[PDB]
Amino acid sequence: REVKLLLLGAGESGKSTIVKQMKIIHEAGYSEEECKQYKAVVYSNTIQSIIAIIRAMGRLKIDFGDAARADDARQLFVLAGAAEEGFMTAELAGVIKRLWKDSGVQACFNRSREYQLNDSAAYYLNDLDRIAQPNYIPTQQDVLRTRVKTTGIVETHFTFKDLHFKMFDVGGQRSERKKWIHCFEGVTAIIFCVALSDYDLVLAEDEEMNRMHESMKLFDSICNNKWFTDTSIILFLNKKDLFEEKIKKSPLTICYPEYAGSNTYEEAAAYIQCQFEDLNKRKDTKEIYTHFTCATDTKNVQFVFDAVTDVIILNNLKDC
Ligand SMILES: Nc1nc2c(ncn2[C@@H]2O[C@H](COP(=O)(O)OP(=O)(O)OP(O)(O)=S)[C@@H](O)[C@H]2O)c(=O)[nH]1
Ligand SMILES: O=S([O-])[O-]
Ligand SMILES: [Mg+2]
Repeated sequence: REVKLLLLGAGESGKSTIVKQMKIIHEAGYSEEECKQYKAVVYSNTIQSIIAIIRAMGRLKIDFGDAARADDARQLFVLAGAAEEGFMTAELAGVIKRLWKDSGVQACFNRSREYQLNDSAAYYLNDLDRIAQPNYIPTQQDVLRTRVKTTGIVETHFTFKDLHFKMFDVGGQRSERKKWIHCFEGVTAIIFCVALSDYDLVLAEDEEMNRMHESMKLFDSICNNKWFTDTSIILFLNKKDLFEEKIKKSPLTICYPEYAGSNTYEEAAAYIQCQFEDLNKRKDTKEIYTHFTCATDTKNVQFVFDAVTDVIILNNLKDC
């Protein structure tokens, strides 16, 4: 019997990363050939991240910590074209490594809410020696950590607990929202993804809009749409790993000026959960199933998706 799951949520909330985890958990992972297809995506993501930080240093007027890095930044652009084609020379890796270690680059990196930077930037840039090896093959985590904006509708199938799942993934940026309705028929459950760590960020599409406010508006729209009255609504409050680190140092009042809790994970995570669950206009007749997730962590997603599946089996799959 069949289960249709629809992943919704704003840009970069983690939807496509959950799709990848289904392949890893239920279909034995990415093969060597599949992993090699992501090599140019890893190198592209790495190059674009250090270039984004270097672009921002001009905008924010941040100097390199060491003047010698000015020539490394020149060579970055001379050499960058290779990474884009799947090649990563020792020379290019050296240049990126010295840039990434510079104190002015780090000062800019630690101000990334002021610009747009991929969440996996530090992941890849801290792992340069490893990804620049001859005959590097991306790991499962390297594949999970890649970032490519979704611009169509993606359908993946897998079997789990004797059920045939069809999982649908669509893009969440504003340009792609018009396509969500093509996926609205026959949905067993929506998995609505929220990036917890987006509370102090602005939209890539619009620098005046707070990313978490955008996510709230989208959840209010979906959760309360009467077309989905008998579709289970699962809320993944995702990027809990990034949120744990950010809440130590970036005030939640950027997003919610009435927040009176401390700069700690449990209080702030519960507060955000309550802000989204409060958007439900029919609290006694519509249940939200909320999980806190780290979509790049296979063990977390495995146990959370096991729990989610058990609920769907109980609620949606009786045989009359
Ligand atoms: N550290 C960490 N990174 C995450 C988590 N979830 C997703 N990412 C990373 O964030 C980036 C965006 O995730 P992605 O899955 O692409 O978002 P999306 O919702 O599909 O985005 P879109 O297609 O609507 S633009 C990727 O680099 C992914 O690896 C998480 O929980 N923790
Ligand atoms: O999302 S708008 O283009 O209808
Ligand atoms: Mg996507």
